[PDB]
Amino acid sequence: SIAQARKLVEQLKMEANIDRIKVSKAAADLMAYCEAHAKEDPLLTPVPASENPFREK
Amino acid sequence: KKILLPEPSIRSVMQKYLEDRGEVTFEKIFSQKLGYLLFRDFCLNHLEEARPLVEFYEEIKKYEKLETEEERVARSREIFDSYIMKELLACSHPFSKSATEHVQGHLGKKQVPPDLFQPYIEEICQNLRGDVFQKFIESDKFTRFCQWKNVELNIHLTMNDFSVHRIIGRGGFGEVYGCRKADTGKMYAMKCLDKKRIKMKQGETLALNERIMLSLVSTGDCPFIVCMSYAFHTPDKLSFILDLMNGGDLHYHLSQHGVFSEADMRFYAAEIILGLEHMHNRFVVYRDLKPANILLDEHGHVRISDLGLACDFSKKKPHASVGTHGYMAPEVLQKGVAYDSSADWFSLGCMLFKLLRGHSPFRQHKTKDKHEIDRMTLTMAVELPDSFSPELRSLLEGLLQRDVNRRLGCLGRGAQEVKESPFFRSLDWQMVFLQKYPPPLIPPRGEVKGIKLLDSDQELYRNFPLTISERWQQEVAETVFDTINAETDRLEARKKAKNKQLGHEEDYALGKDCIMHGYMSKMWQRRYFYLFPNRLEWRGEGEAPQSLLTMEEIQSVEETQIKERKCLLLKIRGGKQFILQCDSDPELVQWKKELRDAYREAQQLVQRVPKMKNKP
Amino acid sequence: SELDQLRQEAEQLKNQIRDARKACADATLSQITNNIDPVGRIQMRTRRTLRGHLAKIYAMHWGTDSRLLVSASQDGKLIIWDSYTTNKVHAIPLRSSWVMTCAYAPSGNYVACGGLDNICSIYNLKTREGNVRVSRELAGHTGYLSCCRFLDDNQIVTSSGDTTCALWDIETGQQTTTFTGHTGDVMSLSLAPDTRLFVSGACDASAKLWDVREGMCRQTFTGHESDINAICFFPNGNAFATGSDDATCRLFDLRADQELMTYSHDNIICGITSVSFSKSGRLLLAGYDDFNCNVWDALKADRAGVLAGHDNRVSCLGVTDDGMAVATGSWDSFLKIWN
Ligand SMILES: O=c1c2cc(-c3cn[nH]c3)ccc2ncn1Cc1ccccc1
Repeated sequence: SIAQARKLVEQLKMEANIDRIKVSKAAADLMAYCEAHAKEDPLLTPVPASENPFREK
Repeated sequence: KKILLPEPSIRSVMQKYLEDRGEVTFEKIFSQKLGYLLFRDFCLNHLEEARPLVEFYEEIKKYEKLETEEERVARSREIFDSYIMKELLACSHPFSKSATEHVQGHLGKKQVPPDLFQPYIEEICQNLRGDVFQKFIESDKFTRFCQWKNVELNIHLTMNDFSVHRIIGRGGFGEVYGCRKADTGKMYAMKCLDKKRIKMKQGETLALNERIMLSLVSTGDCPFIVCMSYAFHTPDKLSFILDLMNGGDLHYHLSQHGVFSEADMRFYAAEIILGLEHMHNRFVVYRDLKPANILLDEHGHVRISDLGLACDFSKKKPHASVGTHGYMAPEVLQKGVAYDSSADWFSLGCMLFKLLRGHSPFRQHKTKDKHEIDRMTLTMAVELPDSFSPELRSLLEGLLQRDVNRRLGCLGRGAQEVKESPFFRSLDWQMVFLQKYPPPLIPPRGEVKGIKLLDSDQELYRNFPLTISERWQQEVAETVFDTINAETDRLEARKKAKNKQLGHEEDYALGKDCIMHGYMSKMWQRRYFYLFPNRLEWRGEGEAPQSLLTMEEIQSVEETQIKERKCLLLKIRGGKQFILQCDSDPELVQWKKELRDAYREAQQLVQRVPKMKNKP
Repeated sequence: SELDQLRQEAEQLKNQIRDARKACADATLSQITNNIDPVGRIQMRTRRTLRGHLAKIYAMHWGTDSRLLVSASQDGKLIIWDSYTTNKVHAIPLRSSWVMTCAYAPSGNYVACGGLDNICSIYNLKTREGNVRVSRELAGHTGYLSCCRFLDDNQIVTSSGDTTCALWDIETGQQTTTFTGHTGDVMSLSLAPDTRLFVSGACDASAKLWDVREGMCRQTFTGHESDINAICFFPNGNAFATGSDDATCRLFDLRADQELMTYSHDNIICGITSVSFSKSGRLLLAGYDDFNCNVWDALKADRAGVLAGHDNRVSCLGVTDDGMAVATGSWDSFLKIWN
């Protein structure tokens, strides 16, 4: 009844008490990751049939 | 024309069919002749924790059938100091002290009634019901039982199933024939009525009543009644399959042999009495007891024939005036008169009198009126010609009373009172039942359209087809049962060894959640189906199922008619439809049930599942 | 009362959490990525068609070798394929016909699955002597098993319709940790790269970040207006995507503790059933109930391409670890390898 209600606020306090970074920071890190691995993505840049296991290997 | 048992896979369908009707119990299977035969087979050959119990049970059954006390005195001792005895009382489950004390009590005092070891019987069953019976259900003997039960529950007789021979009697509606059933070879009598002349003379009231009375009577294997085994009909014929009696009736033999003596009459009367006690115990009145309805067999023994005019007084007493004149009791003849089995004890006296004199005791001087005998039955009291004996009179005096309150067999004990008459003092009724007495007369061998049927009249004979389970199983047991099992056994081992070579060897219906499986035909193509909680898979021979039908894909399951054959019609979502055809009626019933339960349950379930159900 | 402020106090933290998140919303992912070139039109072709399942396909999961993949179907079977040859390595009839999910152990030694039977079954592939049989039946959930993922050969995480998730010790066969918090059926879950965290998506329209060891909920993400059917981690593990019945995918960043972007189009009205990133995380592939698989620009939120090769719902998909191909499972009983 109230033991669960007591349970809820304790959870919210644990979720409220966290360090948050700026979205500008987090968004840049994501973009930086994509750029640093764009060359390793076969779905992004279609690879030669020689290196494609589903075409000619 | 030979009997072909369905493959053991029929168990999957049959077991669910029987359990639905609660037919899968120890008592219900044990009570059946084929059921018992297969059960004893399993117990005597594939389970020794019950072998000695079955051996002892059969020894008691042999003992029960011994006639003379001379035999039972010796056998009772042999059975007691038998060492099947101290093989049971010297092992897992011995007989109770209270049971043994009763047996050795009667056995010691030198009285050996046929029901001597009855206390042992019940304790044996109390030991067979349960764990032992559960092991039987799991055995392949119950599987074979399902194979036989499938054949029985799928009996559809036609004139092609019988080899009809010479005529052996005629009636107002049809004829009687000597025939031989094709699959077993059992000699039967085929009473073929004709709906044309039936509807004409207003006879379906009798044709139906005879079929119902035969049902109430054709149980117990009574040696003194022409009992029915099967009942079926063609487009124009009503057919009863009855006991074969190719010896003519008594009215024929009476007029050709002359009047019978008291000794010759005592024979027929004795057998006729047992035939009456049979019906009366099953609350059935014959009402039409006359010399013409008494058939003789090849050996001269007799049976009561034509139950067309019989009645049931189990819950509702009869009243109307029915029967042949001169043989009708005052009670019945009196209408509005609740009159029961007391009407046959009167007809017996009238009939026996005609065997002695040559006519009814109320039809004097060739009179041909029909108020006729009704005057003398109610008013006058028939008074013997003193040619009879003091005992013969003492019988007919009691049988031909007008008072049911003072008539022989109507003052509490029924037939037991008639058997007790001084006229039958010389007879052993046990040996009368066994037909041990010599018949007085042994029959010489080899002698003795502008109407339309509407469908509504054909709807009177809707539930006419019937099959006495006791009769059919008995017929099978005493003919083809053992040999058919032998062939079927090796034919199944043959398929198994072949599947060994080919390599599988592993059942598709095991280790899963399969609900049921078996053969069906789609559209025709015959495939093996597997019913799961969410789909219906099927396959041909030579590979596991490549096709199926999801339960969610099924809309309805309706029974439809095609070529006079019942089929299951499956309506599928895409406006399509799927039609199935079962090999037997039991399979049609179970598949329609299991399929309806399956798709309704599945669709009910899928709707509650986010990932499974259909979204906008 | 004493339930007086415990509901008011609870509301205030929700305001503060929302306030703390707004304080971090200094810019958008869309604004940050306006300088990088678009991925252009993404176009793939079917390299393989896996035929075998007799009914609907509900789930699939790639092996770590980017060659073997397992799939669960309505026909009550698990099939382990060789995507290169399309040959079947294993066909595993299940004890229950109501399977909804399946998983492939990173070692390749085991595959797991479950459904309406409310249990997660572990299957040993490299066997005792030759065959393939049930090695463990994880019982505990009071609801159906919606998803499961191997941490290793003796640890697996599961989500259920019983509202909860759970960490299992396969050897002992009991639940090491229970993750309670959701208020609706948990539909999917995804393991972080470090396998020290994992996110879940339930029918309460919320995703939760869990600590595997401490067994606690660390962060809660909302925004969706309906059931979350699928969820997946971004390659670096600092973010994850979600698929909902609201016809929208969404990107959530952990360190920012909020949503970064929404992937949708006015033409797309059907629900998402599965989500997955390309190797670089630049592409967000999602399966839809309109028989299609839309490819989204994860950074710019544009629809780059569309995989249209099924005649029924795309119920699942997955990108290989080497990023060489995408597999799509459908209600048409077919799996296709796109490239
Ligand atoms: O039932 C019989 C009958 C039975 C047998 C018989 C029984 N078993 N074997 C042979 C023999 C002669 C018969 N003659 C006449 N009826 C009455 C009847 C006949 C037909 C239609 C209606 C009533």
